[PDB]
Amino acid sequence: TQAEIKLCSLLLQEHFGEIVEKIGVHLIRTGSQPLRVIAHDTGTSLDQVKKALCVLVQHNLVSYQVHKRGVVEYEAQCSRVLRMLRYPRYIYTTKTLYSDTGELIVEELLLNGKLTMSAVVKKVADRLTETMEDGKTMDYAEVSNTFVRLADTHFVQRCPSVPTTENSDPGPPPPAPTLVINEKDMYLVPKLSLIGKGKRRRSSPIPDDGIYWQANLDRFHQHFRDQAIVSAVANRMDQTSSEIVRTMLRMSEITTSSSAPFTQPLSSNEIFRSLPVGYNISKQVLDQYLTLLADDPLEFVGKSGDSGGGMYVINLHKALASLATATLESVVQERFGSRCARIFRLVLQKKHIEQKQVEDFAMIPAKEAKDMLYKMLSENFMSLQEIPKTPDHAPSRTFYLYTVNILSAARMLLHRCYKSIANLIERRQFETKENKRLLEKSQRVEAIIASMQATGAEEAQLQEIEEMITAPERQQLETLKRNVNKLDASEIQVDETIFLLESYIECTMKRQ
Amino acid sequence: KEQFRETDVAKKISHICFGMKSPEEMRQQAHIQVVSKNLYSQDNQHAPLLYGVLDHRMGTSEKDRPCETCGKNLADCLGHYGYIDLELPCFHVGYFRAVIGILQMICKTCCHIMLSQEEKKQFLDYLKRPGLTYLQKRGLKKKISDKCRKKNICHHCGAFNGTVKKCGLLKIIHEKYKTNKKVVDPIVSNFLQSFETAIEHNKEVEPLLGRAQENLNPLVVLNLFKRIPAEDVPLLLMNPEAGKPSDLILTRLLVPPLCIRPSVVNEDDLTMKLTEIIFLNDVIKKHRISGAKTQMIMEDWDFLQLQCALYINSELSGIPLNMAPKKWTRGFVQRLKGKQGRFRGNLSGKRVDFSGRTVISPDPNLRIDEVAVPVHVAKILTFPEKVNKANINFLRKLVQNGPEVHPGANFIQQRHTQMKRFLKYGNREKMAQELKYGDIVERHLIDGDVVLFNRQPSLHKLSIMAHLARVKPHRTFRFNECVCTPYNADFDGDEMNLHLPQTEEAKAEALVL
Amino acid sequence: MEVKDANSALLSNYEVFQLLTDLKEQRKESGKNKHSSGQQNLNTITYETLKYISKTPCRHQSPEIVREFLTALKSHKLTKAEKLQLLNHRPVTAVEIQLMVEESEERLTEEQIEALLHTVTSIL
Amino acid sequence: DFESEFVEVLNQQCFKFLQSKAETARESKQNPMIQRNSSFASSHEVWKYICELGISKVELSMEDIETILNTLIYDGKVEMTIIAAKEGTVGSVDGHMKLYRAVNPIIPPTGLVRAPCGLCPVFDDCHEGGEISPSNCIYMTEWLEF
Amino acid sequence: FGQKDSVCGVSECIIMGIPMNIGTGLFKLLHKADRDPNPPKRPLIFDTNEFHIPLVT
Amino acid sequence: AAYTFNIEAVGFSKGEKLPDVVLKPPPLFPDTDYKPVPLKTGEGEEYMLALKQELRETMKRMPYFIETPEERQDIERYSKRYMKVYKEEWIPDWRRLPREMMP
Amino acid sequence: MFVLVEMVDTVRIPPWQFERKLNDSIAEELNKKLANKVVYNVGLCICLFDITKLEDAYVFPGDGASHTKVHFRCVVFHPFLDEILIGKIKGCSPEGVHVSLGFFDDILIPPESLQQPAKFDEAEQVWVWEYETEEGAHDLYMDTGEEIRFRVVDESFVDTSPTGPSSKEAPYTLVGSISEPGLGLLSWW
Amino acid sequence: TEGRSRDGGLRLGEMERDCLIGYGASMLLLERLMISSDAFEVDVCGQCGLLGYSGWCHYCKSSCHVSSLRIPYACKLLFQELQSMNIIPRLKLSKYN
Ligand code: SF4
Ligand SMILES: [Mg+2]
Ligand SMILES: [Zn+2]
Ligand SMILES: [Zn+2]
Ligand SMILES: [Zn+2]
Repeated sequence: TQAEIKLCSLLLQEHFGEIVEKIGVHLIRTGSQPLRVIAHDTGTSLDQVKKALCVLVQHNLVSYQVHKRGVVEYEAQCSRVLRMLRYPRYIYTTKTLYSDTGELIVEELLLNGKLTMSAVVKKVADRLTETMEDGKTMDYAEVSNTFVRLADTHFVQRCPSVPTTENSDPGPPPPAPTLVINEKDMYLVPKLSLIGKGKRRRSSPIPDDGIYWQANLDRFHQHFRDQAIVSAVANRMDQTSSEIVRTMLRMSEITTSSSAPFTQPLSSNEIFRSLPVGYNISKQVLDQYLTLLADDPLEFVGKSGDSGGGMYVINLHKALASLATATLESVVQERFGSRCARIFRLVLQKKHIEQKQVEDFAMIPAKEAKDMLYKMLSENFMSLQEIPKTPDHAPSRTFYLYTVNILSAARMLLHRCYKSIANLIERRQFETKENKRLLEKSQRVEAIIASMQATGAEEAQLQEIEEMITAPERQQLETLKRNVNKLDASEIQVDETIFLLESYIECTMKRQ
Repeated sequence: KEQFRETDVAKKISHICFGMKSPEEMRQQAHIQVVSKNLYSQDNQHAPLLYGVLDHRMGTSEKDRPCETCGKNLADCLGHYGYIDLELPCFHVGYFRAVIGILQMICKTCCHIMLSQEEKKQFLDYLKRPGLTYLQKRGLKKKISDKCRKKNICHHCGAFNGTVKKCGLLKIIHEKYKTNKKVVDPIVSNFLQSFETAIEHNKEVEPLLGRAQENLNPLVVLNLFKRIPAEDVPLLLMNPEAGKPSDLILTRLLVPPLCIRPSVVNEDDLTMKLTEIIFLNDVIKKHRISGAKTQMIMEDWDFLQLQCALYINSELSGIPLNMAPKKWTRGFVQRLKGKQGRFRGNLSGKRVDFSGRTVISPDPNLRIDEVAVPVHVAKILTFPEKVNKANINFLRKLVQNGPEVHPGANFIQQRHTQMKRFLKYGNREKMAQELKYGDIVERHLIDGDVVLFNRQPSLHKLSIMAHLARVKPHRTFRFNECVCTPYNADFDGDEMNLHLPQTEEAKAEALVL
Repeated sequence: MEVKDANSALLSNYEVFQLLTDLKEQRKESGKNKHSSGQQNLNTITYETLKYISKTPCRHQSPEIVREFLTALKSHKLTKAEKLQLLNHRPVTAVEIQLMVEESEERLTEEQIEALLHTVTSIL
Repeated sequence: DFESEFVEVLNQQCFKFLQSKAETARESKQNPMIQRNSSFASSHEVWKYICELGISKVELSMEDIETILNTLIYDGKVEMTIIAAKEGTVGSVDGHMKLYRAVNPIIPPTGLVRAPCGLCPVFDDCHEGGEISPSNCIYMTEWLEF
Repeated sequence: FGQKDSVCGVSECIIMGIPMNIGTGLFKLLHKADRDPNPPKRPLIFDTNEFHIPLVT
Repeated sequence: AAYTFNIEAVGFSKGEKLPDVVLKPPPLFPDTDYKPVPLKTGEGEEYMLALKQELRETMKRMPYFIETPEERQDIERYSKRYMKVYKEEWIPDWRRLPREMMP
Repeated sequence: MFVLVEMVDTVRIPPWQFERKLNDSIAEELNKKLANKVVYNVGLCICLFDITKLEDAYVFPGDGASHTKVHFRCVVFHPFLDEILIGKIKGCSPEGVHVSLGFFDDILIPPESLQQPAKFDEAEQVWVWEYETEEGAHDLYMDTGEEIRFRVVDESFVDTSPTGPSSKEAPYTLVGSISEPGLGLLSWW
Repeated sequence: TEGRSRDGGLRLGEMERDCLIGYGASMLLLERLMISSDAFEVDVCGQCGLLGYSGWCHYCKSSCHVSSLRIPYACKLLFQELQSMNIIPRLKLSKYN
């Protein structure tokens, strides 16, 4: 995971600073370490180690346990640092499913890490004031009504809570309070009667104290997997079948695990009732749809039942295998061309094959077939087998069977995606560093135009910035801005490949 | 205008942290990329090519042609490296016994190490104590490989991990799909029936599909070793500051400079092996386009691995019979080991000059701290006496006597000039008038120079002492017979070595101690 | 060689003038030996640096001139590097103190700029 | 090989016919099960169509289009469904029938190939300070330009 | 393993060509030059602390 | 010249068409046939591009960003105090944090 | 534009100079070694200022010369960013106006920082500037080099060393601006 | 070289080195086994530990850490034979005093 350590170094250096990313990188790299050896093996002062560990544990980036003799051994989560990259997709999906208030709630959560309900609704009511005008203030109640709608839908959950020390070992305090996660009060919101209005930033005792809220990222990953399978069905069969699949996943939302090989079975009688009322459909056509999606060899659905008429399940691991296989063939198609993607799908479906068989099946000649075979061997997409005749394992006396294994190639593709995003972040930071002088000069001139713009802004000063020598390099500023915008957009859009690969590698594992 | 460069910093060397380079630091070390295969050009000029081996941007190996971006010579140039880009990765024949061990300790699927969290917490804490030596790390690697080889299932991904063992010269096999006489597991049952299209168009697959397992080639173990998390690397007992697990598979290869492989030995064996590695790289790069079979590709790849393995070590055991060398060549190990290698041959005891060897014969008329050096040896052995104020008038006479009369000199060196004017030619009375303070005159060995004196099987520390020499006409070293008891000399044709120290600190330490 | 401090103190050009003047006072009693090109480098850089400084307005100055100059200039809310340039260049008009002082038209009023010109011309 | 310059027109023409039939069946929109049954095209009807087009002088045998349609499937552009031959015009397969329908790919092209890092041929030689560095690449300088 | 080997021992001091610690290498010699440690400093005229109270509040 | 390995064990039973001797090393950046697929745009995909830039400009001003101090600065400038921004300091919940976190 | 730089160094005092007091010999040997050379990250050393601490004089084995570790300070031409200088013009170029500063030679003015009403030559060497009322397009930067006044806005360090196997660009390049009002030649303001 | 017919010169064996250790003659042993056999100046970079040339480390691309260092030629030959084998010796130089 050297690519993961490099990417986590870049993300911590961007979103927290330098003398915190040293601590984060060391905790990712070596592992469980007590507090004094984080100080000694890095070389920084102890107070900076304390501030860095507190700002990491605030955002739920490092965990801590209690061990023998009373030591506190910290430990960073590499996956939680990597999920800092998907924050604009989280803020966009909460703006999609909800209002701007639900956008700003998840924004304040992902930015502060842990907040109470009162603090986050105060900050949302404060920040909605700039979005409004003409005397209308935002109030706490309608923000809280969206906050409880998020808490009901489980996008937002409560942090693991402190134990009651009057009931749990009264006496001397332990070195660490030993937080425990309670399954009960995750989504039980504390009631609030305190209402108020947001300040307009003029520049001229807490009931839910200790109850902190964090964004539940696993629910966002479940919603993203839902949208992935829904768009897969929407691109294969039809829009109505896609809406039926969306309805089945919506009914499968609150009733199953985020990591389960098969979800709850659904009776078609309640699939019919759960559809939004805009569709003119019958029971029999719905039965046809379900039994023709069960006819699919991609098998997104399974029968798994006979009682109650139409009993239907949706598949999770087979659907994620189909999506990961589509990603793995899409990258081969775009890297080598269509005639090589043909060979990749051929070696995929026929599970084992030889060269003459590829040349016969694929309608691709010699010196162009084997060329693409060997290019895909040099990139770890396609494994050999070498069934041996003798135990000498000599190449002269054996048969070589091409083989595509989806798991190792998906891990390889994930390893390439991490290093890809790391390289894009490198290029963005290099361009900003080499043009920071013109950047700060532009900051100066926009601070000049910004000051007294509302009052007494003569038109002559607008020409005096254009008369200034920044105007030959406004071409360079536009080039820098479009380059930074394209690199940030690509840094966003590689995460769609990362999530579809990471879901498959996550679901093929048992953790026993 | 001119950049401040000075290096007379006078640090001494302290300790030598061994390690290994990644393939992408070899690119940062080397100067040229060796891609060509012919040594010298075609014509009569006999000059080497521009991007092959024997390129003189890798230093020089002859007095004629200097190092080709400066104008300074063979005697000063360290030599410089070039790198060969291998087309397909190969195992290193030295690190292969460690590649097997790393593969036996980690999961072959998710690339974590197969241990419980508690045993990792045990061994990582045992790696924290001070005073951890190399004996202790050698024990701890076996104690962790034992608890890794007793597990068959992964505690992290859940997949199965069979035994990994060496199945010959530079091949690694992994038994993932072992069978039993019991109820067949699903994970082996799917793999046994996955051979459908191979069974359809071939007959002999069907008996041989029981012996099929996972073949680990460098294309796969280089892929695996890139995914080992850096938390799990010290449990493989590697210091991650001195090496990485990805570095044990070579995919780029340094070539030694010309001062390590002399072009007139014609060419050294390492130059031939590097030429053959470049040739096999071109052969595979052409057969990836010309559509040769997998038999020819894998055979050539095996050759690429066998040539690198013979490049590093030319005494392998399990060499296949159609691929062995015809002649015996010095690899790097065979120019390290042996009786005439680097260590035992050149580091431990090395030959010295300013020495002599003559038969001894007795002479009691000398004092006990004098040895009588013959004239025909004292005209050859010289001591460099720097000119100063006390002995200018002595060294003018010893320059005027030349190299043939005995109290004379053989050379002369100017102050800030390192060239030695040999003192036979030139009107020597002109060179005797041009002596400045600080010139170095290599005078003959005269009466009173400290010289060392040694009988060859050196039992105790008085087998080598220092006498004050005196020159005498006959051809034997003549010392007093009272000194025969330390040397255990016997005057029956015995020879005793002479050593003349060349530095005033060496004279004084010899004379006092 | 090793640098403990790349920027330890700023220097007026009068200190460097006095340094090269005192270096000239004890030099050239024993000529170069042609044993190294170090004396050639020292002679050229000392000579040419003193020849450049000898056409600057840092000649005819003294220690106590700089003392009273910083004394009279202390009460004007200026930086170190601005007082350095004002000491070195001897400005005589107002167009160049607009250059040597950053945000001249925003910190310094025109009467303060004229008082600054008078303060500079009154001492040097 | 039969010919590599010749299959390049059949692999497009069969896809045009299948996409035309899927277009007509989609614009039918009467009964979606009946629409899906009308989406399946016969293995024999497509042979009768291509041989009626008559681009080659050599006669296009049915067993040859039986493998030409495999290259249509293996490019990920059509499926294949095997049913029993209860009813059939010819019955080229004894007791069974082969059907083909024009499909679309499952997902858009992935986000990895949108960045030029996903298509690099020297990807394993790129590091921060080396020769091939992201701060001085050519593929990004071409990619960031237009 | 990357095990770092010292060159404090005698035999590797003989190999690496550095003078060893036994014998006439246990101590260090100093020259008794006519020297003056901590000589008087040339005065700074411009940059002292008394003339340069900082600008920012 | 002849080799240590037999060429016949590699191939070349005719003994001709040996792979050519390369004069110049290949260039650092080989020309690729293919290009990246152009990016996805839209009214939803563009909002993430602006929100991601808002995250940098916000989190650099938040108190969680531990500033690195300025070091060995050459001169102090009046344009320097335009750069320096004082910021209020957050306080950790000491009940959730262990005891050794206290300064 | 001159700074003190506190440096430490080992000074090899040869043994024929033992008759002379050590402080004078250290100053002589450091002036023979640091003068007129560009130290990589601090600038151009003019001459020694003083010696501030002088440690003990070791004698290393194999050499009779006494080495000693010297704490000293040295004056260095290192003009900080946004600083006004005056200097002569050496010559004009298609890349810009090469400005001499007495002892120091490589101060380049780019065309993008020249004064904006004229930025181009008529395939002539000498760079020009145009004002409408007087001296239209015939004003010029004379190669005799009357004193101009510029403003350094960039400095660059390259580590000029023999790149490649062994055994002329300037290591201290300095780029200024002239485009501000009041700068340029001293004859213009 | 080796023998009398090549005008070769004698051999400080493995036993005369021991006898010179026994006297404590440090500089004589240094002079014999380095200066009168094979003297050679390398330049070792102090940061990366690799060898360089002319006060310039090609690896790091800098001149601010290299040091002059007297070394036998057999030792440099050993170090370059080891770097060719991808066993890297990284010479961490401390200091005098
Ligand atoms: S950094 Fe450059 S060379 Fe490396 S993957 Fe990206 S585009 Fe390719
Ligand atoms: Mg005898
Ligand atoms: Zn060279
Ligand atoms: Zn495990
Ligand atoms: Zn280095």
